[PDB]
Amino acid sequence: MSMVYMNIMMAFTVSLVGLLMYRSHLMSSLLCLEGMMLSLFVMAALTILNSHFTLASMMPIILLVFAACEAALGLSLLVMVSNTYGTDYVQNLNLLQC
Amino acid sequence: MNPIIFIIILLTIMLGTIIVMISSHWLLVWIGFEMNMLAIIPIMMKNHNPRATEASTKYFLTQSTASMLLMMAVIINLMFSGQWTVMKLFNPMASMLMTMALAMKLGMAPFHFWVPEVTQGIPLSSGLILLTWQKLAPMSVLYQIFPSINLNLILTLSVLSILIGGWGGLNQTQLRKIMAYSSIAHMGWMTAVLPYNPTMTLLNLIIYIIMTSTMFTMFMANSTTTTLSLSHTWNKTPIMTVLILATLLSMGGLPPLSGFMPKWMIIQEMTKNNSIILPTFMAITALLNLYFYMRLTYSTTLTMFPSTNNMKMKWQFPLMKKMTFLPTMVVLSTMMLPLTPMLSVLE
Amino acid sequence: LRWQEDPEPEDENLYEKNPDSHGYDKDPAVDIWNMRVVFFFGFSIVLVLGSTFVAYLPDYRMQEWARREAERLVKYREAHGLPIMESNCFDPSKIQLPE
Amino acid sequence: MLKYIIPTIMLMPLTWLSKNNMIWVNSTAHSLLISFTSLLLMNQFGDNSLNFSLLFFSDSLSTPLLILTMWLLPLMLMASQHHLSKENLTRKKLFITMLISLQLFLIMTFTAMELILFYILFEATLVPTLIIITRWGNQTERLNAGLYFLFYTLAGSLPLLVALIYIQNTVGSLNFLMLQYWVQPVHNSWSNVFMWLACMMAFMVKMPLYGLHLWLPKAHVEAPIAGSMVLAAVLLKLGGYGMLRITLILNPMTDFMAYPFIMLSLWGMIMTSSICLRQTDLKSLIAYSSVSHMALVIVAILIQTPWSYMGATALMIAHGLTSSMLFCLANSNYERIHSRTMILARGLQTLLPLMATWWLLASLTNLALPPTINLIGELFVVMSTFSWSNITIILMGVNMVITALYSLYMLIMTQRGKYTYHINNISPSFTRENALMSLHILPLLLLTLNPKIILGPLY
Amino acid sequence: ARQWQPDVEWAEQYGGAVMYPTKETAHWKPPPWNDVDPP
Amino acid sequence: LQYGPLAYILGEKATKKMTEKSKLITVDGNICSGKSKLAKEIAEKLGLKHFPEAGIHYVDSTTGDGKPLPVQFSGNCSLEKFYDDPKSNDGNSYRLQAWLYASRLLQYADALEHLLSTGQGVVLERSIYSDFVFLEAMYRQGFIRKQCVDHYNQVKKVTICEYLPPHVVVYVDVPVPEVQSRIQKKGNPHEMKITSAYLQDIENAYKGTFLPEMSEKCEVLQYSAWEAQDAEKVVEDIEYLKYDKGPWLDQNDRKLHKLRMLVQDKLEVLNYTSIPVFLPEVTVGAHQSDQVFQEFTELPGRKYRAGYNEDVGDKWIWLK
Ligand SMILES: CCCCCCCCCCCCCCCCCC(=O)OC[C@H](COP(=O)([O-])OCC(O)COP(=O)([O-])OC[C@@H](COC(=O)CCCCCCCCCCCCCCCCC)OC(=O)CCCCCCCCCCCCCCCCC)OC(=O)CCCCCCCCCCCCCCCCC
Ligand SMILES: CCCCCCCCCCCC(=O)OC[C@H](COP(=O)(O)OCC[N+](C)(C)C)OC(=O)CCCCCCCCCCC
Ligand SMILES: Nc1nc2c(ncn2[C@H]2C[C@H](O)[C@@H](COP(=O)(O)OP(=O)(O)OP(=O)(O)O)O2)c(=O)[nH]1
Ligand SMILES: [Mg+2]
Ligand SMILES: [Zn+2]
Repeated sequence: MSMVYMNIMMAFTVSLVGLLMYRSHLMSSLLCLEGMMLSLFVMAALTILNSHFTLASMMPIILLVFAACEAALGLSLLVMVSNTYGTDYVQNLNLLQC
Repeated sequence: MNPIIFIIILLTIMLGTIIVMISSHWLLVWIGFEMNMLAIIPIMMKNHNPRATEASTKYFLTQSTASMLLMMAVIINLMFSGQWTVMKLFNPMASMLMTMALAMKLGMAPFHFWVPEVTQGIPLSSGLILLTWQKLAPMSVLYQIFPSINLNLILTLSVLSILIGGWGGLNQTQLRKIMAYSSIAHMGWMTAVLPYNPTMTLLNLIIYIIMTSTMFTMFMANSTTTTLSLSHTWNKTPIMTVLILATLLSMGGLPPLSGFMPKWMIIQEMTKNNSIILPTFMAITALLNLYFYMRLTYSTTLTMFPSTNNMKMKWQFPLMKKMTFLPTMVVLSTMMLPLTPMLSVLE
Repeated sequence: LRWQEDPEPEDENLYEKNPDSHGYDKDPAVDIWNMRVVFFFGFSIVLVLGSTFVAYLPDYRMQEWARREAERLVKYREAHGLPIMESNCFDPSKIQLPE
Repeated sequence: MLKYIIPTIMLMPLTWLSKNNMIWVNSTAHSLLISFTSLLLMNQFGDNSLNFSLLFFSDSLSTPLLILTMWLLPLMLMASQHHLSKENLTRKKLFITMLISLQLFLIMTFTAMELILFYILFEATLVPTLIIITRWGNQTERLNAGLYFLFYTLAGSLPLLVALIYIQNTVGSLNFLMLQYWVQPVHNSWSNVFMWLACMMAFMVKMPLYGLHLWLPKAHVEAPIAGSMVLAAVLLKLGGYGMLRITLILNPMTDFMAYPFIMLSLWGMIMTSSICLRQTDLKSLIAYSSVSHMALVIVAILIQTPWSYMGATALMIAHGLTSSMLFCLANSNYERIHSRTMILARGLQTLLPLMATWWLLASLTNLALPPTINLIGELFVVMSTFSWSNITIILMGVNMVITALYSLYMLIMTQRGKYTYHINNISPSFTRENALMSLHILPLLLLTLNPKIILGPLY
Repeated sequence: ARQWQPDVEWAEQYGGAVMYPTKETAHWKPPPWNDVDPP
Repeated sequence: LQYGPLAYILGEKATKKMTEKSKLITVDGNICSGKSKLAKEIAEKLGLKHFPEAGIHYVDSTTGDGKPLPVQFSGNCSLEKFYDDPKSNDGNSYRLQAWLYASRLLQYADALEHLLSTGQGVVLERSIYSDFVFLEAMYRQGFIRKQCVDHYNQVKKVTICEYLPPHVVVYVDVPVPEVQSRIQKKGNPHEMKITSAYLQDIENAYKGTFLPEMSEKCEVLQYSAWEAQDAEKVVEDIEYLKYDKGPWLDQNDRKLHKLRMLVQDKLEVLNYTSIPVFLPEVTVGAHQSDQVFQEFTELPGRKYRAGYNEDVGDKWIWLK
């Protein structure tokens, strides 16, 4: 591939592992989710710019617009979780076991 | 919720799924999924209670993670082939993430732990959308990229789904959880025949949607969500118990009902490819599904459970629920075996 | 008692209210007509006519014909010197044995 | 076979559109008429079977089982009138619907030319049978009996479906006429050993084979009277009929694969007869008696001789009439004392002199008294197995002794002796009950005069 | 006799959180009748 | 045009038909407190629809031809037998109270449907918010067991949460000794056995819990027996109420659309009044319930859906 791709590709892996291992806060994981889209944004832009894929120069912007809209929907749920149990801890969200 | 906003949100759930099915570009496929997840959360939060809030959160995190993996597969596929077309992927690593992203969205084992819990925390009408409509979009993509899916991966996810759906359903009394595990079990059949004959993936999907929609509709009519509450139906609407018996027997694959057709055709398309061990193991493990279906038939229609005194006040009012297409769905769920050769319309 | 429930009823003897009862039904009018259809279609038609029908079946399984045919071949093959029954079912002129 | 299928369907509109007090009369009369027309199937030729169309055909093996099937529905309707008296009108007409839909599947099962159409209708009989047991049985154990009856059959049926589809892909067809001319011998290989097991274990669970029979003493005991009659008169013969058909495409592997199943049947034939000597339940005693007779049919089918098949066909018809008769007898006592213990009501010959005459004739046929067709079928199987191995006369002679011991012990326990003092409600025998026994025994004895119509295709 | 139908003891076997009680599954109260929990 | 989402979009909002005189008023008090007269007079003065107190046979008054049905189709519970034998072993004590709550719950829905669909206020007697006073009275005298109280609260807490509380609560107060005197004067052979403690427990329930908890969300007017006779004074007070509290100030067209969709479908209202809690007082066996269901289906004009019974002179069945 190339030398830069290794770190971008390894940055996605770090964020994925970070998202799959919650500690206590729900806000912490949403950041790991928005880190993933940042790595995908940079990785796609590197590919498109280097190959002179002109019409694909708009794709990274579309990736950013939808990923931010999804992030907004994520924060709204976090707020409604905090207004119920007083904190954004994931251990509280355990009613559905039974 | 305002009625007009309810229609608008529903049409956006449909539009998201339609965009996936009419798109020749991976970006529009991804946009289709995003528009679909954005619109379905409000119908899960509509009852405004902690359980709904928890269910919507567990669904968002699962579907958000799945969409990120899918977009990672698309970019890897762009690097190694320089195109966006919705077809076979050109990198084995892209195929694995793509296959795993779709598995998470579908709810296949071992990416299954959210289906019982999300379906339990939302109303019956929201569960009907979740278990029937939300399965169309991922299956459309699998129909198109199956030539490059890793055989050992797709067949391994199929086998686990059949097992975990079977064992999970035995230990349930809540109706919403029983359908959730029933949904996991039937997914394994659809993806087991996919490498061999994708036409039978659609047939099993169509039949599953018809049968599943019939069950949820009958539960919604009597507002029943637990096994016991369903056992009072014989004393309120006797006809509805005979329809539940017939559909439950159909879902179990017992001939001569409709639910035997997909299990019949999938076993045919696998023995043609010299696959004998897998269809037998799949068919035998499906008896677990027939068991906890039969248990509901014993407490609903074949025995008369205890009733309560206040039930007598219900006899004086009719059913004002919509029960849309219930007469048509129930007949299609039971009396379609003589029309099996009609599956060619799906080719 | 754990619940409200009706006591178990008592079995009703059909002889108490109808000593002529045939046992089919409580209503005497139905009880007598039930007996005639059972006894007419059952015995008069199925067993009697069916027994006669089976008795006069037209040569069931061609058994009588085979005996009559066998007597013919015996007459022919016996008054010509030919063996009564050859040991080969098919003529060897058509069989091509390996090597 | 449309001339019989359509009339059977029309019984369903007849039951639901009839007067509320004439459901038992219209149903009984018209089903008897359907039975009378079934005699037209005896147009059997010596060389070619009777081929109606691309879906249905009849030969000498199908005809006796079809005529028996359509002769059993009227008898089931008579036997169900008593205990379905306080039942409400709608549920009574659902009960009759199950019986009719059961006869509809049976007649199409026994005449299906293609072997996958046989599978669908063969499996379709479970649904109506399961509903009768679990919805109209009396005891709390009918629910668990239904589960045992369901999952035992499907555990064997599902492998059978795979085997049949595999045969069509290889052979190219499943038409039974075609298989008679395109059948190829089965090579000895590990794959072919499991093809043999799949094709047979489905039918061994329904005969039933000794070892796989624990559902029979539960289904035949907890079912209503009509359930026991059809269960032990026709439904057991689906497996025997299935074996006689599918053994065409298993030669020569049946030479050595039959050994494990011949020893289970021959020794199981003595375990089941012995169990009858100590059963404390009159209805469960008759159930185990069915396993012993059907063990003879398994041996007869697996050795594949002209005499064995003629004996096997005769035994199946003889057992169906004799076993269904015994259940009716045990039911008449139950409808009076409402209990199944055999040692509860004794000396009944003093109070019901005629009903004890039916008991005597039923037991004589059960223990194969000549010249009954019970004896003709059993004798031919004994003759055939002697050629197979002369030592088998030892086992088939010991079972004869035990068979007469439990047949007459049941007769002596309930008919002879001294009557129970505190049981005082033994009312005389209704004409309905006496006619029910006369419709079982008279055809059974008449067949002795012209027994060639129940000897099957190899006569 | 009369056809047996389930009584309260039989029906309570299906009114628990799970069909097969174990050590872990003890204390699992059945969900609220209307999916609403206290605030 | 049956009310539904389509009609609401077409214009059938609730605020378009509700005014400042569209109020729900509940008159509460002890036994023989004259609330029947006071409530019936507030209705005519304000032009409100009056709902007679929901009894054992209220549901029958709304369905069918309107006449009461035999007592075997209403649980076999009798109010007369409660006074004579409050300690009966057949459970008629609590079985009566559980059925009464369902009738009150059924009526409180009819009250809201009339108000929300026509804009006309209604006056009720002992709504579901006050039915717990009798429960406390029975429990403290040993009439019903503690399990029955638990069952009552479980059903109440999943039903009462779906409805708005009354705008105005009018409480007629009578000292316990005087009430017991009026019972004797009336002369009911059965009601005369009401002991002093039973009437005192109701008073404590009203004073201790009902009124204090019912004033944080309603305009509560309290009157004595003497004052209650002046209707125009009570009606004058109801017309000068501020209405500055309660959850009615947070309602809009969207929120009231959902409520009307609920109180018009009566099987959804009565849904949780039959929860599968196997309690001997309110449980029925399979053989008994099946038999009663068949008889209920043989009554005139009740074998089919209202409008399709040929025996009550319905027509055009083959086109409806
Ligand atoms: C069998 C294998 C399949 C398994 C099926 C499993 C279900 C079996 C049901 C029986 C066992 C259930 C357990 C019994 C205990 C629970 C019963 C109970 O307590 O409540 C009684 C229950 C409650 O009624 P109720 O409120 O208490 O009082 C009734 C009133 O007095 C109202 O009374 P009404 O005076 O106003 O009239 C009543 C009305 C009844 O109202 C209806 O609901 C009619 C619905 C009919 C649609 C389904 C017909 C499909 C079968 C075709 C039948 C016609 C045959 C062709 C003859 C015409 C030739 C063109 O009857 C009629 O007017 C004419 C109907 C004639 C048909 C008889 C209906 C029963 C058929 C189902 C039995 C199985 C048939 C298998 C046939 C397959 C072999 C060919 O009674 C019923 O209404 C239930 C009967 C209707 C059930 C419909 C089930 C449809 C789904 C079955 C699909 C079959 C698939 C077969 C494979 C097809 C392959 C091509
Ligand atoms: C062709 C493939 C199959 C399609 C299946 C048929 C369609 C689905 C079923 C019918 C749905 C239905 O009618 O929804 C339920 C209700 C019907 O009003 P109701 O009060 O419930 O009944 C009324 C009739 N009655 C009581 C007499 C029986 O409709 C509605 O709320 C209609 C809302 C329309 C407003 C549109 C807003 C703008 C949307 C566009 C924004 C860009
Ligand atoms: N167990 C029980 N009895 C009740 C309940 N409400 C009323 N009752 C009884 C008490 C009375 O004996 C009878 C009617 O009570 P009322 O409240 O109507 O008082 P009364 O009729 O004597 O005069 P009034 O209506 O106030 O003018 O029914 C209740 O919620 N539970
Ligand atoms: Mg009063
Ligand atoms: Zn009896």
